[PDB]
Amino acid sequence: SYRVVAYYISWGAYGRSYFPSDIDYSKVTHINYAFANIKDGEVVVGDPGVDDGGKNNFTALRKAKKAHPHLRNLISVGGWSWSSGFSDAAATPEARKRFADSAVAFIRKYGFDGVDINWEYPVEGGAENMKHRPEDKQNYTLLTRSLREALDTAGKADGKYYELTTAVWGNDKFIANTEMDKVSRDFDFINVMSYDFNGTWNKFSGHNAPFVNDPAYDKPGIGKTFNVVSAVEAYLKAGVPADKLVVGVPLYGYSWKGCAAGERNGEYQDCNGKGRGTWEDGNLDFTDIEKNLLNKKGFKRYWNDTAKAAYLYNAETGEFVTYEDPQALKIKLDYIKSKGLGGAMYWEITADRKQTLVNLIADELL
Ligand SMILES: CC(=O)N[C@@H]1[C@@H](O)[C@H](O[C@@H]2O[C@H](CO)[C@@H](O)[C@H](O)[C@H]2NC(C)=O)[C@@H](CO)O[C@H]1O
Repeated sequence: SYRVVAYYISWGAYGRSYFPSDIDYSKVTHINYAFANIKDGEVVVGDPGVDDGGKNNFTALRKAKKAHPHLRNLISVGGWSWSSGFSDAAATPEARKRFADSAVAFIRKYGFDGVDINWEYPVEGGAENMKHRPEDKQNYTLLTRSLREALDTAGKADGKYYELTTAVWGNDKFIANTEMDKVSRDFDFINVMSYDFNGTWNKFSGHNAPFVNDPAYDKPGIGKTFNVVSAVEAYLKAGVPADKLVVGVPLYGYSWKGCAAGERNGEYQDCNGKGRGTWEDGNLDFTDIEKNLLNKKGFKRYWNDTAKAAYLYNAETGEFVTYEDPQALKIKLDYIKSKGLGGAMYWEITADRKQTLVNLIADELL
């Protein structure tokens, strides 16, 4: 009934040493492979060393399909760092044909069941390398159309339905910059990234995915709609049908160091930059939190009963971790069911080796 949409990261097959063979396929409905890049207006292999060569993640995904006929694997075109190719691809029917045809070619060659458009983001926002024009607002609708048509035609040729999905911003600027009411008709479902609301881009600490607005959080330029319920509600009002709205969830945490304690054990306080991380500073796998920090080694867990968010604080180093606690994830899973939504999505599956969050979502939606 409900979808469970796991992002798998290609670079999992390096240091992390977590491959598609390590996935518990019984615990999901979709795998979105992060990522395919864009080169010359064409969807291309992101990493020949682990995608279609070397560790051969694509082979391993096809082996998984055979074992689990019900499974659907999708290729996620773009991501934070590889979105700069979208503006061009979208802006002419010629370039849109070129793109959509390349995307059909990609999924037939590597045995994928469809495409996830991860464009970050139309009109404005994204990485230092990212490209925009204002016509992205309409062009996003146009590109979606070409893809829908090419996937539908190629689907009919191959005796196969090819899904089309997208990942959309938690910031409602995304909605003012697209036609979600138009483009919602062409997507099988929509992956709402209802996380990255607060991070080390801020000098002060906050929650990565608070459930509702905390008015006690008033640090400069953070919107009262930077929460999970505001974003879902903004996407229902913008025209995303409930049953197509998939709720994003993070399996990583963010950390700062040197956060003043104030009267909130570190919450919404000025800090001294990035805290400890797993694979890089200030970004923690839930596995790392669970095993090494969760009420351990000077880190204590606090609960905000306005936001419905947990955080750790180390009073000694003034380190503050925002992470997805089971207590908050359960409130989000009840919300999904009560609002009639499309299911849960999460970034990303290698970050929870014990499957503590992964099992709670599977057990609640499947
Ligand atoms: C509320 C808001 O708009 N926050 C912005 C963040 O979304 C953004 O972080 C980026 O979020 C993306 C999902 O929307 C991720 O794909 C991406 O990895 C992430 N970027 C980083 C560096 O982690 C940040 C970027 O600075 O800006 C916020 O204002």
